[PDB]
Amino acid sequence: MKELKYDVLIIGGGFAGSSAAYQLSRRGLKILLVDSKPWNRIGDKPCGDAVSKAHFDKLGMPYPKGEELENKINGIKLYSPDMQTVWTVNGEGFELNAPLYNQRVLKEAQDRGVEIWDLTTAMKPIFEDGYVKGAVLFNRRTNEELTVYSKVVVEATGYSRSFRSKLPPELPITEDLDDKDADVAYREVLLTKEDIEDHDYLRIFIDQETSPGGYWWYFPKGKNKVNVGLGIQGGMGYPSIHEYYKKYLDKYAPDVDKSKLLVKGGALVPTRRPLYTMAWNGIIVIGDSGFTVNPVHGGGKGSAMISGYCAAKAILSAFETGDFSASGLWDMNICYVNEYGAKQASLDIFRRFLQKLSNDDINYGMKKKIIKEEDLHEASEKGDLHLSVADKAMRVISGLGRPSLLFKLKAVAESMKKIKELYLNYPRSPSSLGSWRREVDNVLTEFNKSLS
Ligand SMILES: Cc1cc2c(cc1C)N(C[C@H](O)[C@H](O)[C@H](O)COP(=O)(O)OP(=O)(O)OC[C@H]1O[C@@H](n3cnc4c(N)ncnc43)[C@H](O)[C@@H]1O)c1[nH]c(=O)[nH]c(=O)c1N2
Ligand SMILES: CC(C)=CCC/C(C)=C/CC/C(C)=C/CC/C(C)=C/COP(=O)(O)OP(=O)(O)O
Repeated sequence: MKELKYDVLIIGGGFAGSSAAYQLSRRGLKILLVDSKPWNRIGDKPCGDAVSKAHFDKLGMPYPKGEELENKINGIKLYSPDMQTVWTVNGEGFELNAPLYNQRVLKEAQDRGVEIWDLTTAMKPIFEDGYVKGAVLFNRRTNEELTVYSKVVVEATGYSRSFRSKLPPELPITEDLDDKDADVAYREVLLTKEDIEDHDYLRIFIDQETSPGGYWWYFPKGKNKVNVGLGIQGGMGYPSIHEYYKKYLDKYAPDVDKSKLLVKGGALVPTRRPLYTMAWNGIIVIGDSGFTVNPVHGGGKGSAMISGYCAAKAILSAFETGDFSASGLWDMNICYVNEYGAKQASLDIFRRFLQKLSNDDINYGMKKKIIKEEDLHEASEKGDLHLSVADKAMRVISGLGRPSLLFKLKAVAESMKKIKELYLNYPRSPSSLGSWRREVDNVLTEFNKSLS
Protein backbone atom coordinates (compact mmCIF):
# COMPACT_ATOMS: atom_id res chain seq x y z
CA MET A 1 0.00 0.00 0.00
CA LYS A 2 0.94 3.67 -0.33
CA GLU A 3 3.21 5.02 2.42
CA LEU A 4 3.39 8.58 3.75
CA LYS A 5 5.65 10.22 6.33
CA TYR A 6 4.58 12.93 8.78
CA ASP A 7 6.15 14.44 11.88
CA VAL A 8 2.97 14.07 13.92
CA LEU A 9 -0.20 12.03 13.42
CA ILE A 10 -3.26 13.16 15.37
CA ILE A 11 -6.04 10.58 15.64
CA GLY A 12 -9.35 12.20 16.53
CA GLY A 13 -10.63 15.68 15.74
CA GLY A 14 -12.65 16.47 18.85
CA PHE A 15 -11.84 19.25 21.32
CA ALA A 16 -8.69 17.37 22.34
CA GLY A 17 -7.42 16.59 18.84
CA SER A 18 -8.35 19.92 17.25
CA SER A 19 -6.64 21.86 20.04
CA ALA A 20 -3.47 19.81 19.63
CA ALA A 21 -3.47 20.51 15.88
CA TYR A 22 -4.17 24.20 16.50
CA GLN A 23 -1.42 24.62 19.09
CA LEU A 24 1.13 22.70 16.99
CA SER A 25 0.44 24.53 13.72
CA ARG A 26 2.95 26.88 12.05
CA ARG A 27 5.94 25.64 14.05
CA GLY A 28 8.03 23.70 11.55
CA LEU A 29 6.24 20.36 11.80
CA LYS A 30 4.40 18.33 9.16
CA ILE A 31 1.11 17.38 10.82
CA LEU A 32 -1.76 15.12 9.80
CA LEU A 33 -5.07 14.94 11.67
CA VAL A 34 -7.70 12.31 10.89
CA ASP A 35 -11.25 11.67 12.05
CA SER A 36 -13.75 8.94 11.14
CA LYS A 37 -16.62 11.42 10.93
CA PRO A 38 -17.41 13.64 7.94
CA TRP A 39 -16.31 17.27 8.40
CA ASN A 40 -19.83 18.54 9.05
CA ARG A 41 -20.32 16.03 11.87
CA ILE A 42 -16.96 16.38 13.62
CA GLY A 43 -17.49 17.28 17.27
CA ASP A 44 -21.13 16.20 17.54
CA LYS A 45 -20.67 13.63 20.31
CA PRO A 46 -23.52 14.00 22.86
CA CYS A 47 -22.52 16.71 25.34
CA GLY A 48 -23.96 19.37 27.62
CA ASP A 49 -21.95 21.83 25.51
CA ALA A 50 -21.05 23.96 28.54
CA VAL A 51 -17.48 25.28 28.74
CA SER A 52 -15.91 27.87 31.05
CA LYS A 53 -14.57 31.07 29.48
CA ALA A 54 -11.37 30.84 31.54
CA HIS A 55 -10.12 27.87 29.50
CA PHE A 56 -10.19 29.81 26.22
CA ASP A 57 -8.27 32.70 27.80
CA LYS A 58 -5.55 30.62 29.45
CA LEU A 59 -4.72 28.58 26.35
CA GLY A 60 -5.01 31.44 23.87
CA MET A 61 -7.96 29.65 22.31
CA PRO A 62 -10.21 31.70 19.98
CA TYR A 63 -13.51 32.74 21.58
CA PRO A 64 -16.65 31.06 20.23
CA LYS A 65 -18.46 33.70 18.18
CA GLY A 66 -21.53 33.94 15.96
CA GLU A 67 -23.39 30.66 15.50
CA GLU A 68 -20.72 28.88 17.54
CA LEU A 69 -21.98 30.61 20.68
CA GLU A 70 -25.63 29.76 21.33
CA ASN A 71 -25.98 31.18 24.84
CA LYS A 72 -23.78 33.18 27.22
CA ILE A 73 -23.51 31.78 30.75
CA ASN A 74 -23.07 33.94 33.85
CA GLY A 75 -23.43 31.30 36.55
CA ILE A 76 -24.73 28.00 37.90
CA LYS A 77 -27.69 27.28 40.17
CA LEU A 78 -27.19 24.19 42.34
CA TYR A 79 -30.32 22.50 43.69
CA SER A 80 -30.57 20.29 46.77
CA PRO A 81 -32.35 16.89 46.56
CA ASP A 82 -35.47 18.27 48.30
CA MET A 83 -35.33 21.40 46.11
CA GLN A 84 -35.34 23.54 49.27
CA THR A 85 -31.80 24.91 49.10
CA VAL A 86 -30.42 26.58 45.98
CA TRP A 87 -26.77 27.62 45.74
CA THR A 88 -25.72 30.19 43.15
CA VAL A 89 -22.20 30.07 41.70
CA ASN A 90 -21.30 32.98 39.42
CA GLY A 91 -18.80 32.72 36.58
CA GLU A 92 -18.64 33.38 32.85
CA GLY A 93 -19.05 30.48 30.43
CA PHE A 94 -20.41 29.46 27.05
CA GLU A 95 -23.20 27.21 25.81
CA LEU A 96 -21.64 26.03 22.57
CA ASN A 97 -22.68 24.79 19.20
CA ALA A 98 -19.90 22.25 19.72
CA PRO A 99 -19.60 20.93 16.15
CA LEU A 100 -19.51 24.47 14.70
CA TYR A 101 -16.74 25.64 17.03
CA ASN A 102 -14.89 22.33 16.72
CA GLN A 103 -14.86 22.61 12.93
CA ARG A 104 -13.62 26.21 12.98
CA VAL A 105 -10.64 25.23 15.14
CA LEU A 106 -9.94 22.48 12.61
CA LYS A 107 -10.45 24.84 9.67
CA GLU A 108 -8.10 27.42 11.19
CA ALA A 109 -5.50 24.74 11.89
CA GLN A 110 -5.88 23.67 8.26
CA ASP A 111 -5.28 27.25 7.15
CA ARG A 112 -2.11 27.16 9.26
CA GLY A 113 -0.61 24.19 7.43
CA VAL A 114 -2.17 21.21 9.20
CA GLU A 115 -3.53 18.57 6.82
CA ILE A 116 -6.90 17.12 7.80
CA TRP A 117 -8.56 13.95 6.49
CA ASP A 118 -12.21 13.43 7.38
CA LEU A 119 -13.97 10.07 6.92
CA THR A 120 -10.62 8.52 7.85
CA THR A 121 -10.23 5.87 10.54
CA ALA A 122 -6.99 4.73 12.14
CA MET A 123 -7.28 0.94 11.98
CA LYS A 124 -3.96 -0.68 12.86
CA PRO A 125 -1.17 0.81 15.01
CA ILE A 126 2.32 0.72 13.51
CA PHE A 127 4.26 -0.71 16.44
CA GLU A 128 7.84 -1.59 15.52
CA ASP A 129 11.05 -1.89 17.55
CA GLY A 130 9.18 -1.21 20.79
CA TYR A 131 7.92 2.13 19.50
CA VAL A 132 4.70 3.63 18.21
CA LYS A 133 5.71 4.70 14.70
CA GLY A 134 2.37 5.59 13.14
CA ALA A 135 -0.86 3.99 11.96
CA VAL A 136 -2.62 2.35 9.04
CA LEU A 137 -5.39 4.66 7.82
CA PHE A 138 -8.53 4.00 5.80
CA ASN A 139 -9.79 7.00 3.84
CA ARG A 140 -13.24 5.89 2.70
CA ARG A 141 -13.62 9.15 0.77
CA THR A 142 -11.00 7.86 -1.66
CA ASN A 143 -11.29 4.19 -0.64
CA GLU A 144 -7.56 4.16 0.17
CA GLU A 145 -5.76 2.13 2.82
CA LEU A 146 -2.67 4.22 3.58
CA THR A 147 0.29 3.51 5.84
CA VAL A 148 1.37 6.67 7.66
CA TYR A 149 4.62 6.84 9.61
CA SER A 150 5.02 9.47 12.33
CA LYS A 151 7.51 10.36 15.05
CA VAL A 152 4.68 10.98 17.52
CA VAL A 153 1.09 9.76 17.49
CA VAL A 154 -1.44 11.88 19.36
CA GLU A 155 -4.19 9.53 20.52
CA ALA A 156 -7.36 11.61 20.90
CA THR A 157 -10.10 9.13 20.02
CA GLY A 158 -12.42 10.01 22.91
CA TYR A 159 -13.99 7.54 25.33
CA SER A 160 -13.71 4.70 22.81
CA ARG A 161 -9.88 4.85 23.11
CA SER A 162 -9.97 2.79 19.93
CA PHE A 163 -6.34 3.20 18.88
CA ARG A 164 -4.31 2.78 22.07
CA SER A 165 -6.43 -0.21 23.10
CA LYS A 166 -4.93 -2.10 20.15
CA LEU A 167 -1.39 -1.55 21.45
CA PRO A 168 0.49 -4.22 23.48
CA PRO A 169 -0.77 -4.47 27.10
CA GLU A 170 2.78 -4.09 28.47
CA LEU A 171 2.68 -0.42 27.48
CA PRO A 172 1.59 1.80 30.42
CA ILE A 173 -0.24 3.84 27.78
CA THR A 174 -2.82 1.06 27.43
CA GLU A 175 -4.18 1.53 30.96
CA ASP A 176 -7.90 0.78 30.87
CA LEU A 177 -10.89 2.30 32.65
CA ASP A 178 -12.57 0.74 35.68
CA ASP A 179 -16.37 0.65 35.46
CA LYS A 180 -16.85 2.62 38.68
CA ASP A 181 -14.34 5.25 37.51
CA ALA A 182 -16.80 6.39 34.85
CA ASP A 183 -20.31 7.75 34.39
CA VAL A 184 -22.82 7.09 31.65
CA ALA A 185 -24.49 10.32 30.57
CA TYR A 186 -27.46 11.11 28.35
CA ARG A 187 -28.98 14.36 27.09
CA GLU A 188 -31.62 15.85 24.83
CA VAL A 189 -32.02 19.31 23.32
CA LEU A 190 -35.62 20.52 23.11
CA LEU A 191 -37.53 23.75 22.60
CA THR A 192 -39.50 25.02 25.59
CA LYS A 193 -43.19 25.95 25.75
CA GLU A 194 -42.46 29.02 27.86
CA ASP A 195 -39.41 31.29 27.92
CA ILE A 196 -36.64 30.08 30.22
CA GLU A 197 -36.36 31.96 33.52
CA ASP A 198 -32.78 33.17 34.09
CA HIS A 199 -31.64 31.59 30.82
CA ASP A 200 -28.10 32.85 31.40
CA TYR A 201 -27.79 30.45 34.34
CA LEU A 202 -27.09 26.72 34.23
CA ARG A 203 -29.09 24.45 36.53
CA ILE A 204 -27.64 21.42 38.30
CA PHE A 205 -29.81 19.09 40.37
CA ILE A 206 -28.23 16.80 42.96
CA ASP A 207 -30.31 13.71 43.76
CA GLN A 208 -28.97 10.22 44.44
CA GLU A 209 -32.36 8.68 43.65
CA THR A 210 -33.00 10.27 40.25
CA SER A 211 -29.34 10.27 39.21
CA PRO A 212 -27.19 8.02 41.46
CA GLY A 213 -23.49 8.84 41.31
CA GLY A 214 -24.03 11.91 39.16
CA TYR A 215 -26.61 14.64 38.67
CA TRP A 216 -29.38 16.10 36.52
CA TRP A 217 -28.81 19.27 34.52
CA TYR A 218 -30.77 21.98 32.72
CA PHE A 219 -28.49 23.97 30.40
CA PRO A 220 -30.29 26.75 28.50
CA LYS A 221 -29.09 27.19 24.90
CA GLY A 222 -31.27 30.27 24.56
CA LYS A 223 -34.53 31.84 25.70
CA ASN A 224 -36.54 28.88 24.42
CA LYS A 225 -34.02 26.06 24.02
CA VAL A 226 -32.43 23.84 26.68
CA ASN A 227 -29.87 21.04 26.89
CA VAL A 228 -31.37 18.73 29.51
CA GLY A 229 -29.89 15.44 30.71
CA LEU A 230 -28.30 13.42 33.49
CA GLY A 231 -25.35 11.26 34.45
CA ILE A 232 -25.10 8.20 36.68
CA GLN A 233 -22.17 6.15 37.96
CA GLY A 234 -21.28 3.05 35.96
CA GLY A 235 -20.38 -0.37 37.34
CA MET A 236 -22.98 -0.11 40.09
CA GLY A 237 -25.63 -2.28 38.44
CA TYR A 238 -28.05 0.59 37.87
CA PRO A 239 -30.75 0.12 35.22
CA SER A 240 -30.49 1.86 31.83
CA ILE A 241 -29.90 5.61 32.10
CA HIS A 242 -32.80 6.22 29.71
CA GLU A 243 -35.11 4.68 32.30
CA TYR A 244 -33.98 7.36 34.75
CA TYR A 245 -34.36 10.08 32.11
CA LYS A 246 -37.85 9.07 31.00
CA LYS A 247 -39.06 8.74 34.59
CA TYR A 248 -37.76 12.00 36.05
CA LEU A 249 -37.62 14.40 33.08
CA ASP A 250 -40.85 16.21 34.01
CA LYS A 251 -39.48 16.99 37.47
CA TYR A 252 -36.45 18.90 36.19
CA ALA A 253 -37.89 20.08 32.87
CA PRO A 254 -41.70 20.49 32.96
CA ASP A 255 -41.49 23.33 30.44
CA VAL A 256 -39.99 21.45 27.48
CA ASP A 257 -41.95 20.70 24.31
CA LYS A 258 -41.45 16.98 23.73
CA SER A 259 -42.70 17.40 20.16
CA LYS A 260 -39.80 19.76 19.45
CA LEU A 261 -36.84 17.45 20.05
CA LEU A 262 -33.69 18.58 18.24
CA VAL A 263 -31.04 16.03 19.25
CA LYS A 264 -30.74 13.12 21.67
CA GLY A 265 -28.12 10.57 22.70
CA GLY A 266 -25.61 9.48 25.31
CA ALA A 267 -22.04 8.35 25.87
CA LEU A 268 -19.48 7.22 28.45
CA VAL A 269 -17.76 9.82 30.64
CA PRO A 270 -14.47 9.08 32.46
CA THR A 271 -14.56 10.38 36.05
CA ARG A 272 -11.11 9.86 37.54
CA ARG A 273 -7.46 10.89 37.63
CA PRO A 274 -5.85 10.96 34.17
CA LEU A 275 -3.67 8.15 32.77
CA TYR A 276 -0.76 7.60 35.16
CA THR A 277 1.33 8.49 32.15
CA MET A 278 -0.16 10.23 29.12
CA ALA A 279 3.02 9.70 27.13
CA TRP A 280 5.16 6.76 26.07
CA ASN A 281 7.52 5.77 23.26
CA GLY A 282 6.28 7.62 20.18
CA ILE A 283 2.82 8.37 21.54
CA ILE A 284 0.83 10.88 23.58
CA VAL A 285 -2.76 10.34 24.76
CA ILE A 286 -5.14 13.26 25.37
CA GLY A 287 -8.82 14.01 25.97
CA ASP A 288 -11.33 11.39 27.10
CA SER A 289 -8.92 8.71 25.89
CA GLY A 290 -6.46 9.91 28.54
CA PHE A 291 -9.21 10.41 31.15
CA THR A 292 -8.84 14.21 31.24
CA VAL A 293 -12.38 14.76 32.55
CA ASN A 294 -13.15 16.56 35.83
CA PRO A 295 -14.13 13.72 38.22
CA VAL A 296 -16.64 15.89 40.11
CA HIS A 297 -18.81 17.76 37.59
CA GLY A 298 -17.85 15.67 34.56
CA GLY A 299 -16.58 18.59 32.51
CA GLY A 300 -14.04 17.45 29.94
CA LYS A 301 -14.05 19.88 27.02
CA GLY A 302 -12.05 22.53 28.86
CA SER A 303 -9.43 20.07 30.07
CA ALA A 304 -9.31 18.37 26.66
CA MET A 305 -8.11 21.66 25.19
CA ILE A 306 -5.58 21.83 28.02
CA SER A 307 -4.31 18.33 27.18
CA GLY A 308 -3.97 19.38 23.53
CA TYR A 309 -1.92 22.38 24.64
CA CYS A 310 0.41 20.23 26.75
CA ALA A 311 0.69 17.70 23.92
CA ALA A 312 1.85 20.47 21.59
CA LYS A 313 4.45 21.70 24.08
CA ALA A 314 5.80 18.19 24.74
CA ILE A 315 6.08 17.36 21.04
CA LEU A 316 8.01 20.57 20.31
CA SER A 317 10.33 19.68 23.19
CA ALA A 318 10.81 16.18 21.76
CA PHE A 319 11.84 17.49 18.34
CA GLU A 320 14.25 19.96 19.95
CA THR A 321 15.98 17.02 21.63
CA GLY A 322 15.49 14.51 18.82
CA ASP A 323 14.03 12.22 21.46
CA PHE A 324 10.62 10.62 20.93
CA SER A 325 10.87 8.16 23.81
CA ALA A 326 8.61 8.40 26.86
CA SER A 327 11.48 10.32 28.42
CA GLY A 328 11.57 12.70 25.45
CA LEU A 329 7.82 13.29 25.62
CA TRP A 330 7.72 13.33 29.43
CA ASP A 331 6.91 17.05 29.62
CA MET A 332 3.40 16.04 28.55
CA ASN A 333 2.85 14.64 32.04
CA ILE A 334 4.58 17.48 33.87
CA CYS A 335 2.60 20.10 31.96
CA TYR A 336 -0.83 18.49 32.25
CA VAL A 337 -0.52 17.45 35.90
CA ASN A 338 0.33 21.02 36.91
CA GLU A 339 -2.38 22.48 34.67
CA TYR A 340 -5.26 20.14 35.55
CA GLY A 341 -4.08 16.62 36.36
CA ALA A 342 -3.19 17.22 40.01
CA LYS A 343 -6.63 18.78 40.50
CA GLN A 344 -8.29 15.70 38.97
CA ALA A 345 -6.49 13.40 41.41
CA SER A 346 -7.78 15.40 44.37
CA LEU A 347 -11.28 15.55 42.89
CA ASP A 348 -11.07 11.81 42.17
CA ILE A 349 -10.99 11.24 45.92
CA PHE A 350 -13.66 13.86 46.64
CA ARG A 351 -15.93 12.26 44.02
CA ARG A 352 -15.85 8.89 45.79
CA PHE A 353 -16.97 10.70 48.95
CA LEU A 354 -19.76 12.66 47.25
CA GLN A 355 -21.19 9.62 45.47
CA LYS A 356 -21.68 7.80 48.78
CA LEU A 357 -23.52 10.65 50.51
CA SER A 358 -27.27 10.28 50.99
CA ASN A 359 -29.91 12.81 49.95
CA ASP A 360 -30.36 13.59 53.65
CA ASP A 361 -26.64 14.36 53.88
CA ILE A 362 -26.75 16.69 50.88
CA ASN A 363 -29.98 18.35 52.02
CA TYR A 364 -28.47 18.97 55.45
CA GLY A 365 -25.10 20.10 54.12
CA MET A 366 -26.56 22.67 51.75
CA LYS A 367 -29.30 23.98 54.06
CA LYS A 368 -26.86 24.39 56.96
CA LYS A 369 -24.26 25.92 54.62
CA ILE A 370 -21.28 23.77 55.62
CA ILE A 371 -19.25 25.65 53.00
CA LYS A 372 -19.68 29.03 51.33
CA GLU A 373 -19.33 30.03 47.67
CA GLU A 374 -15.87 31.50 48.30
CA ASP A 375 -14.56 28.02 49.05
CA LEU A 376 -16.81 26.22 46.57
CA HIS A 377 -15.17 28.29 43.84
CA GLU A 378 -11.81 27.35 45.34
CA ALA A 379 -12.82 23.69 45.44
CA SER A 380 -13.71 22.86 41.83
CA GLU A 381 -11.12 25.14 40.23
CA LYS A 382 -7.94 24.42 42.18
CA GLY A 383 -8.95 21.03 43.57
CA ASP A 384 -8.15 22.27 47.06
CA LEU A 385 -10.36 21.57 50.05
CA HIS A 386 -8.47 23.71 52.56
CA LEU A 387 -8.11 22.20 56.03
CA SER A 388 -9.42 25.43 57.55
CA VAL A 389 -12.52 25.12 55.36
CA ALA A 390 -13.02 21.47 56.31
CA ASP A 391 -12.70 22.34 60.00
CA LYS A 392 -15.37 25.02 59.62
CA ALA A 393 -17.66 22.50 57.94
CA MET A 394 -16.97 19.83 60.57
CA ARG A 395 -18.09 22.22 63.32
CA VAL A 396 -21.46 22.42 61.56
CA ILE A 397 -21.61 18.66 60.94
CA SER A 398 -21.00 18.19 64.68
CA GLY A 399 -24.54 19.51 65.13
CA LEU A 400 -25.88 16.42 63.37
CA GLY A 401 -27.17 13.75 65.75
CA ARG A 402 -27.61 10.87 63.30
CA PRO A 403 -24.97 8.57 61.75
CA SER A 404 -23.62 10.09 58.54
CA LEU A 405 -20.70 9.87 56.12
CA LEU A 406 -20.40 13.66 56.51
CA PHE A 407 -18.42 13.11 59.72
CA LYS A 408 -15.48 11.86 57.65
CA LEU A 409 -15.14 15.16 55.76
CA LYS A 410 -11.93 16.16 57.55
CA ALA A 411 -10.34 12.81 56.70
CA VAL A 412 -11.42 13.23 53.08
CA ALA A 413 -9.81 16.68 52.93
CA GLU A 414 -6.57 15.24 54.30
CA SER A 415 -6.64 12.49 51.66
CA MET A 416 -7.27 15.03 48.90
CA LYS A 417 -4.37 17.11 50.20
CA LYS A 418 -2.13 14.03 50.35
CA ILE A 419 -2.78 12.85 46.79
CA LYS A 420 -2.49 16.44 45.56
CA GLU A 421 1.05 16.75 46.89
CA LEU A 422 1.80 13.30 45.48
CA TYR A 423 0.81 14.44 41.98
CA LEU A 424 2.72 17.72 42.31
CA ASN A 425 5.69 15.44 42.99
CA TYR A 426 5.12 13.58 39.72
CA PRO A 427 8.14 11.43 38.69
CA ARG A 428 10.79 13.35 36.76
CA SER A 429 11.65 10.29 34.67
CA PRO A 430 9.75 7.22 33.35
CA SER A 431 11.93 4.97 35.54
CA SER A 432 10.15 6.30 38.63
CA LEU A 433 6.65 5.83 37.23
CA GLY A 434 5.96 2.37 38.64
CA SER A 435 6.96 3.32 42.18
CA TRP A 436 4.89 6.51 42.06
CA ARG A 437 1.86 4.74 40.59
CA ARG A 438 1.86 2.12 43.35
CA GLU A 439 2.03 4.91 45.93
CA VAL A 440 -1.00 6.56 44.33
CA ASP A 441 -2.85 3.22 44.34
CA ASN A 442 -2.07 2.78 48.04
CA VAL A 443 -3.57 6.18 48.83
CA LEU A 444 -6.70 5.37 46.84
CA THR A 445 -7.22 1.83 48.15
CA GLU A 446 -6.71 3.13 51.69
CA PHE A 447 -9.23 5.91 51.14
CA ASN A 448 -11.86 3.52 49.79
CA LYS A 449 -11.62 1.53 53.02
CA SER A 450 -11.94 4.68 55.14
CA LEU A 451 -15.39 5.36 53.68
CA SER A 452 -16.68 2.23 55.41
C1 LIG B 1 -23.81 13.48 27.71
C2 LIG B 1 -22.51 14.19 27.99
C3 LIG B 1 -22.53 15.48 28.53
C4 LIG B 1 -21.36 16.19 28.76
C5 LIG B 1 -20.13 15.58 28.47
C6 LIG B 1 -20.10 14.29 27.95
C7 LIG B 1 -21.27 13.59 27.70
C8 LIG B 1 -21.21 12.21 27.10
N1 LIG B 1 -18.95 16.31 28.72
C9 LIG B 1 -17.62 15.74 28.43
C10 LIG B 1 -17.16 16.12 27.03
O1 LIG B 1 -18.20 15.88 26.09
C11 LIG B 1 -15.92 15.30 26.66
O2 LIG B 1 -15.12 15.13 27.82
C12 LIG B 1 -15.05 15.94 25.57
O3 LIG B 1 -15.86 16.32 24.46
C13 LIG B 1 -13.94 15.01 25.13
O4 LIG B 1 -13.31 15.53 23.94
P1 LIG B 1 -12.42 14.57 23.05
O5 LIG B 1 -11.95 15.33 21.86
O6 LIG B 1 -11.35 13.86 23.88
O7 LIG B 1 -13.44 13.44 22.61
P2 LIG B 1 -14.40 13.31 21.34
O8 LIG B 1 -15.19 12.06 21.47
O9 LIG B 1 -15.23 14.60 21.27
O10 LIG B 1 -13.43 13.17 20.12
C14 LIG B 1 -13.12 11.87 19.58
C15 LIG B 1 -13.04 12.01 18.08
O11 LIG B 1 -12.12 11.02 17.56
C16 LIG B 1 -12.70 10.37 16.46
N2 LIG B 1 -12.15 9.02 16.39
C17 LIG B 1 -12.32 8.01 17.30
N3 LIG B 1 -11.69 6.90 16.98
C18 LIG B 1 -11.07 7.20 15.77
C19 LIG B 1 -10.25 6.45 14.91
N4 LIG B 1 -9.89 5.18 15.15
N5 LIG B 1 -9.80 7.06 13.79
C20 LIG B 1 -10.15 8.32 13.56
N6 LIG B 1 -10.91 9.13 14.30
C21 LIG B 1 -11.34 8.51 15.40
C22 LIG B 1 -14.21 10.43 16.69
O12 LIG B 1 -14.90 10.34 15.45
C23 LIG B 1 -14.36 11.81 17.34
O13 LIG B 1 -14.57 12.85 16.39
C24 LIG B 1 -19.04 17.67 28.94
N7 LIG B 1 -17.89 18.42 28.85
C25 LIG B 1 -17.92 19.74 29.24
O14 LIG B 1 -16.89 20.38 29.42
N8 LIG B 1 -19.16 20.31 29.38
C26 LIG B 1 -20.38 19.65 29.40
O15 LIG B 1 -21.42 20.29 29.54
C27 LIG B 1 -20.26 18.25 29.22
N9 LIG B 1 -21.38 17.47 29.28
C1 LIG C 1 -23.04 17.87 32.24
C2 LIG C 1 -21.63 17.34 32.37
C3 LIG C 1 -21.35 15.86 32.22
C4 LIG C 1 -20.62 18.20 32.61
C5 LIG C 1 -20.91 19.68 32.76
C6 LIG C 1 -19.64 20.43 33.07
C7 LIG C 1 -20.00 21.82 33.52
C8 LIG C 1 -20.80 22.03 34.79
C9 LIG C 1 -19.61 22.87 32.77
C10 LIG C 1 -19.95 24.28 33.18
C11 LIG C 1 -19.01 25.22 32.47
C12 LIG C 1 -19.54 26.63 32.55
C13 LIG C 1 -20.32 27.22 31.39
C14 LIG C 1 -19.30 27.35 33.66
C15 LIG C 1 -19.79 28.77 33.82
C16 LIG C 1 -20.15 29.06 35.26
C17 LIG C 1 -18.94 29.07 36.17
C18 LIG C 1 -19.13 28.93 37.66
C19 LIG C 1 -17.69 29.20 35.66
C20 LIG C 1 -16.47 29.20 36.54
O1 LIG C 1 -15.34 29.40 35.73
P1 LIG C 1 -14.56 30.76 35.94
O2 LIG C 1 -14.94 31.72 34.83
O3 LIG C 1 -13.08 30.50 35.93
O4 LIG C 1 -14.99 31.35 37.34
P2 LIG C 1 -14.65 32.80 37.85
O5 LIG C 1 -15.92 33.61 37.96
O6 LIG C 1 -13.99 32.71 39.20
O7 LIG C 1 -13.70 33.47 36.88
